[PDB]
Order: sequence, then structure tokens, then C-alpha cells
Amino acid sequence: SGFRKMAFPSGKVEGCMVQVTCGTTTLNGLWLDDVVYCPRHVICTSEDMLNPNYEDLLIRKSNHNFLVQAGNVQLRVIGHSMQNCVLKLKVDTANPKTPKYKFVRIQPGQTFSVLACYNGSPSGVYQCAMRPNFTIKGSFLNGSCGSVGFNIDYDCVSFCYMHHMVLPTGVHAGTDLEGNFYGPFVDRQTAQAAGTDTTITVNVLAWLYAAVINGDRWFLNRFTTTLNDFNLVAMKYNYEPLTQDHVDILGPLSAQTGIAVLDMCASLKELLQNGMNGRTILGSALLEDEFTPFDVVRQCSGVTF
Amino acid sequence: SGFRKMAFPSGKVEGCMVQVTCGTTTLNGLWLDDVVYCPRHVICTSEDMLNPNYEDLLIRKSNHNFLVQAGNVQLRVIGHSMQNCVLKLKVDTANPKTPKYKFVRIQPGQTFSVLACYNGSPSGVYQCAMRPNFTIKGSFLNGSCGSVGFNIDYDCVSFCYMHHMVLPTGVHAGTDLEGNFYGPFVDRQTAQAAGTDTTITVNVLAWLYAAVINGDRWFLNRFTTTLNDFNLVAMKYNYEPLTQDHVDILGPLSAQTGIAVLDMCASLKELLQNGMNGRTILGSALLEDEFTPFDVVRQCSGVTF
Repeated sequence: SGFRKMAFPSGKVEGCMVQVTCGTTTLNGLWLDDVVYCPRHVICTSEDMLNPNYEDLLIRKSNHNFLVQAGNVQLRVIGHSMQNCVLKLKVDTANPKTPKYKFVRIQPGQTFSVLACYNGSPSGVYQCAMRPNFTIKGSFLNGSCGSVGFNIDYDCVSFCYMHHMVLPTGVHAGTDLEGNFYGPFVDRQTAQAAGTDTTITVNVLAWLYAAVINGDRWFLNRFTTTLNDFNLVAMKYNYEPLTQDHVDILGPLSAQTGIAVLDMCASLKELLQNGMNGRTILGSALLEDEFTPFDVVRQCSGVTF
Repeated sequence: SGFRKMAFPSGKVEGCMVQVTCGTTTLNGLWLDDVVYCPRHVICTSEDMLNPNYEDLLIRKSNHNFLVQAGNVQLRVIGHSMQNCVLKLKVDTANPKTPKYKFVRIQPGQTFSVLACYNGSPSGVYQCAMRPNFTIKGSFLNGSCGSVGFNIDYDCVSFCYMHHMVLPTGVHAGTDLEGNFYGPFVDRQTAQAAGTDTTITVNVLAWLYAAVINGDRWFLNRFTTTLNDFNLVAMKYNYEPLTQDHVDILGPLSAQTGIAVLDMCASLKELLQNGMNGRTILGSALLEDEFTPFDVVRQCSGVTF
């Protein structure tokens, strides 16, 4: 009963969060086995950030220039490395709090939990989506940098995101845990175009299914539609095109609710065309696109870890 | 930058969550030092739930009738007790994962984090508010019962909520950790009136301050107003009355933004009167009342634990 934006439990990530200080710069790092991961821009002065040569900057640094704190512990570095936009600090001590973990590159539209940190200390947890334009709309103050995004499958934390940048426009960009940026972004203080964001059509449909499951059904129309005709309306309202992969992924919600995907699509179209008339769906006056069909199923079936 | 519904990090509560099975009934329990806390209705059959005599039901039970699991561990009970609507199971093993903790009874309008669990296993975390009518709008499937709400001040987890009931109306009710219900509710399957909910006026104002801080200022009107005149409009729109305690609590947001509380109140009134004209504030087309002035300050100043 009820439907909330729900984060994964954060304990297994909390015990991996370290404070990283190189020269003056201090931000969050991820301590897994014998390696601390952090944004490579920790080696930058505000002046460096304007036009950084990371290769050159990293050279004027050695192992002993990096202060990695875990609470009141102080760790020791024995091998530093730059993988794309992440700094890998090889330390002597394996994190005894290290969970089963993988690094994953997620797709636009997918969701993850962010454990937001300041000085390697957890402040809070929230759910977000990789936007279609590879930004995220998060909550990040100075020093939040190196905060990580993750999913939990079973026993296994899947790290998918590290926060690097706020864009002049207020939205966020960062990397996978191999330090490849999501999107066209670079770790440099220069104007960077996010580009046109679209609504994650498959997520809005997931959420409409969620609404039906929790008794919110006012928007089910007698009409139906076709994929081509729906995608005509979708393109007008900067909704991502819907594919058969999308219809397939919604199959189980279709089966639980007895509502054909294309029927739900005809409901969505009327909503895109007529707006909401000032009514609400699951407490919201706008169409929500930050739940996956997987998230909706997890919350509705009570999956645990 | 940005503004998200943010939960407290959940690790310190995760290692306190146990599975409680009496007879057939299984739900979540809170293992602190040598005591497991759970809804006393775990001793009820679906039939019992209609008209339970808890005193009598608890008597046909003894220590060895209660199966408390922590993961794959199995705990042993040496003293059972009923405090109001909570069952206290005295076990032999102190939880070595026990944080610094207090039990607090929170006030209507205050927020907390819920760690939602099924079979004593964490599934997810989310932020909610005690509604003015002492319900909560959460996400709780069967077996979620005994899921706890909490705040973290510094090192210290403040437990304020245990989930007991879904009401026929889909909203949730439960207790403090001394087992006193929030609101008029009883742990019995009978029709129970929540009563009229109001909007938490002080929280909506907090959130308007949050919006100003993140550059969302379209709603600041040239007008101002008075407390009496504002509370006239408030009562019309089932907003809680605003008191001088409320104005005082907003003082620091007033000072950070250079916007007098009563001025922000005049903005709120125009919004209550004219609606939103289809515009949004911090991504929302409705007025948000589940952030406290404290939450807004914590997210905007980057407080950690």
C-alpha cells in the first residue's frame, strides 16, 4: 500500500566512504579492498580547474601527498594511478567493511541510489535517474564530490556513478567507477551544454501501472492506440520513443493489472494532450519518470537483499 | 545545488533489524542491546485481529513460542513483556551492532526516515512526515510491520516510529517505541477514522525558502501580509495555523535569503489563491509540506553524522 521514491539501504556503502585530501582539496572517496577511488580533480587548485593538464598535475604529486581518512583512522598509499577521470590510490589496508561489489555502466533512464557525503561522512540517501541527456538532478553542495551512486542486487552492491561536477545550469555530471563520464562532459570549469532532456516514456508508463495497483485509475481511457501513433505524440512532447523492448519490459505489470501496454499508452497520450485538469496521480500533479518498471515491481512485490 | 527528498543513512538501523515469528505470524523487529521490539499483534491470528484481547492472547504464549532470526543467526528469549502496543523480547545476546540510540515521541509535522523491511531484511529507505492527523503516507506491503522510523542526531539514532497498521483508507498508523499509537488508532481490524488532514504550513514555507536558495524565485510577490490575515486564508485551504514559534523556527532561512517570514507568507497566500498557473517550484506542480525548516537547513548547509 502507497508509493514512495525509495532508496536502497545504504549501510554497505556507508562503510566504504573515506575523506580524500590532496594539497588543499578535500572530497569523498570510495575505499574498496586496497584501493580508494575519487574524482581526479581533487589534485586541482580552483586555478587548475579552468584548464587542467591532469597528466602534468598528477606528476607534481606522489603517494605521500594524498591524505585518506576513514573516520579517525588514517590510511597509507603505496601506488597511485589515473584511470580516465578517476584517481585510484593503492593503500596498505584492505577495507574490512568491503561488500561484494561490481562496477557497472548504467543506461540512460536507469535509476540508482546516491549516498551524499561531505568530508567522507554520509549525510543522506536519495533515488535518482540517469537522465536521457546523461545528467542527474541531484542535491550536491561543495565537497559532495566523489559521492557514489549504486544499486543492490541480492548481496552485491553495483556501483554505477561517481559525482564530479555541477554544470553552470545547476544539474550534475560524473562518471562510472572506471572514470568514463556519462555524457559529453569533461572535468574542466568551462561552459558545457547538457543538451535537450526527454521524458523517460517507459518509466512514466511503469508509474501509471504503479498508480493502477494502488487504486488510482481515473486516467484509464476507453480509447486505445498503436506504437507508431503513440510515438508521433511522444516526439511532440519530448518523450523518448517507445520500442518493443520497452513493451516487453512492461509485460509483468501488464499481466498483474490486466491492462495491455498499448492501452496504458493510449491513457498516456490523453494525459499528454489534455494535461491533468488539476487532478493528481499517486499524490503528484505531473507525470513521474524516475521509476523503472523494475523499481515499480520491487516496491509492489516487497523484494529484499 | 538541487533539492531532493533525502533520507538519513540507514546502516546503523540495518544491523538492528530482526525477523520475528510467533506461531504463524512473521514480521520485523528491532534488536537493541538485549531486547527485540515488535508490534504486539504478531501474536494474533487473522481471526484474533478482529477483536483481540492482548493480555489473554499473550498468556497462551511463553518465551519459547517466539522465533527471532538475525540473518542466519537464531536468538534465544529469556523474558517477554507487553509495553502498550509493543512486545519487548528479552534475549540472551546483546546486539553487538547496537548504535547509540534514544526513543523519542515526535510531534505532528516532524519528518523521519523509514527503513522498510520484509522478514527482518531491509528493502529500502524513504523520508516521510507525521501528518497533522497522526497518519503517515508510506509504502508498506504485508510483513513490512515492525519497520521503524528514525532520525540521526550526530552519532545517536532517535527511533520515533514503528509501523503497525494500514487503515482501510490506504494510509499508515503505528506507535512510538514505547508502543503508544500516534493518533486515535488501535491495533484491531475495525474501521478507524483518520480525521481531517491539514497541510503543514511551516514546512511549505521552509520549502519556499529552499526554492529561493536554489534560484526558483518566480513566486516572490511585491505584496506582504500579517499573521492574522494569513491564518484567515490558511484556515480556508486546510493549512495548519502559523504561530510565532513557527516564525521563530524559520528565522535562519529568513536571514540567509533576506526574505522576511511574513513576506514569504504573502507569497504563499497568492499561491493558495491563484494556484500555480501550471508553473513548478523545485520540479513540483504542488506545494510540498514534507520538509521541515531543519531538513531544509541540513540539505542546504551539508550537515553530516
